[PDB]
Amino acid sequence: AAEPAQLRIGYQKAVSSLVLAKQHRLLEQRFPRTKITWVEFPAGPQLLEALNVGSIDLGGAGDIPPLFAQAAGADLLYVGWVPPTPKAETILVPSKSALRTVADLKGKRIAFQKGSSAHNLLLRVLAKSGLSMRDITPLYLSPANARAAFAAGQVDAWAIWDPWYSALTLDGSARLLANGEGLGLTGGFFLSSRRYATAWGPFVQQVMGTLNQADGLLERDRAGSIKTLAQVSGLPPAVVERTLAHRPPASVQPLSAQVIKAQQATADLFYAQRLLPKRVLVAPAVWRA
Repeated sequence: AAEPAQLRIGYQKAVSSLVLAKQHRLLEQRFPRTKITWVEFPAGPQLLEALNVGSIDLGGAGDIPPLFAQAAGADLLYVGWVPPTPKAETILVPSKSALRTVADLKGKRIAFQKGSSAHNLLLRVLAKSGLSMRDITPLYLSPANARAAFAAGQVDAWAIWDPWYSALTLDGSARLLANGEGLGLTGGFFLSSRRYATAWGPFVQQVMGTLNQADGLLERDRAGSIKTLAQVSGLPPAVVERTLAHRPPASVQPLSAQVIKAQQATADLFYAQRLLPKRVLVAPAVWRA
């Protein structure tokens, strides 16, 4: 049959591969009869609130945003899985700070996006030192607002991802306190409207196919990728370079059994810790073409 009239797809500037897909017009080249409209979000929870009201029909986010969206009653599907990039998920402290270990975060004001992958990174890191979310004071801030609070001396630590990690550690603004290595982080997801994925399954599968290829650009086209990403983000090439050093390959592919289980275990944890109101059931939201 047909392909859809339009694909309004959400993305985050942080995700170097989607930025490349956007600038290289990969989707437009693949689907000439479909109007492709990319819509940028500050982070994943923002992007999910838009999916829930229909502002987009497909978008990429961390493992946590969809859990918070499901908990609030969103009827989304998981349609693709993005392997994790644990070096790129970090707790930062101002470089001038006396904080040097995770234990030193007890009683401190920590900025992060609520319901983002950094919320789960913080939870899991703190728990290794016997701290919980109730032992720290959260400042729920978007990445730009958190960067400004950090610049202004208002936060003790900031849980955040690349490229803010690479940018601030390279310019001397911050020290790494902890990253996501060793936590068995899940990674992230492509989320869709249940109506759109039901109507246009093959098309969504083919979309994921093309985005799976875009990720390869960061390896197959290293130098070209750096200058383009530098150009687009306006970040220094050295910073962009550092962000690529932190990422193993991470192409979107189908959800595996172990990934679904990992995702339900995170839902169970967030509920157990009173960070979500409902227990969330992940499996009935999983889709495969």
